[PDB]
Amino acid sequence: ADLFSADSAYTFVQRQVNFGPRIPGTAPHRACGDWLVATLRSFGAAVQEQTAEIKAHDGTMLPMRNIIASYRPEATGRMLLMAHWDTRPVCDQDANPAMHTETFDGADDGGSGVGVLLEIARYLGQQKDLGMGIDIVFFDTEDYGSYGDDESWCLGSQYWSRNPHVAGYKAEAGILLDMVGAKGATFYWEYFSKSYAPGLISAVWQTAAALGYGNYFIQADGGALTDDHVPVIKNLGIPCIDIINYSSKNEHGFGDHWHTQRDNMQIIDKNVLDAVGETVIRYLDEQVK
Ligand SMILES: [Zn+2]
Repeated sequence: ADLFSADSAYTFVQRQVNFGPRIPGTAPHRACGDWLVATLRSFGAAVQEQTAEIKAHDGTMLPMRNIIASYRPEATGRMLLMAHWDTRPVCDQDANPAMHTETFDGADDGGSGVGVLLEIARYLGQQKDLGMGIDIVFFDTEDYGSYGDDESWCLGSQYWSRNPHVAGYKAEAGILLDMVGAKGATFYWEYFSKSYAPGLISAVWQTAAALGYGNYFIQADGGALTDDHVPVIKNLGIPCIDIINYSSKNEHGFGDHWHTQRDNMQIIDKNVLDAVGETVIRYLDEQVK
């Protein structure tokens, strides 16, 4: 475990939570994005913002704000990293049905992904020369949908996959982190990831294995999850995988903190942040020399 600092990654999750819920349209969301952008620029990334007015399933007009951060943007060969940074406006799945109208921190559901990819970004800023381009993409408005309407989620990755920030954008492989910080998390093979990126899924999970993270990266089928990686595979043709906390043996599949007031800084395990983080950076190290 040489290249990735989980303490830094953990602090990055605390800092996002500090603004308050990153609910599209609200002030914290505005502030967090500025700080996201500033922070990425401070790590040497060329940071581009893609904003659009998008209407949600229930007619709310959201100020979508996708954040694209680039290293070596001239390079034709590119590695893609993804995470959603918005917070769902409600803990719809709280054990107490009175909480269903109220907000939660989303430290894992949103925070964790940005936090790891923030700490990767910093590591990138200290690389004298790089052989591939790297795009880190923070999608917005992934968690605003409703449950009976599967294409009301991932609106940010929808918009971006149909209208990338570069004409003919392409990347060799995509990695999406979603809820990678909860204590005791289980990362199984997401079906679409396994289907469209078999070499990618194996290469990552074998890296984890070699690094001794097989208590976290389980080499076995998980779920068929609609996530930000799916639109990217359909519309951009990029083979993507989703490192996401899901188990077929959970009450909700996701961990019990999901869309729950318990999704907060108290649920985050630095060791789980380290496993995902140190795996992805290591896989990224050999793939860009
Ligand atoms: Zn969510």
